[PDB]
Amino acid sequence: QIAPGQTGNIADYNYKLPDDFTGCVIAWNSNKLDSKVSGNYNYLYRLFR
Amino acid sequence: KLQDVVNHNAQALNTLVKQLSSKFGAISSVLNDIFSRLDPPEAEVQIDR
Repeated sequence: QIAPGQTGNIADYNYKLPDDFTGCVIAWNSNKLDSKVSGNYNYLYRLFR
Repeated sequence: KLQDVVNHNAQALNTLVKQLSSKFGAISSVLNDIFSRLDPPEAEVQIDR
């Protein structure tokens, strides 16, 4: 969903890239330090702006 | 010839104004639809065409 110019809840409400963006994107899942049996609720997001 | 010159000029102007409606194999023939109905990164090619 996150991309230069793409619309969405994160784009409209969180870190949004500009139309003319140059760089590289790296993605990977790290359950080593993010998996909590009770829930790793500290990773928060905003959905009302 | 006096009629011919004026007729040629009128025909040239009419052709020039008529060729505006051509889409040139693009999404639409007006700028607002291109700018509002598509992502700008992939609308740049259409507007440039």
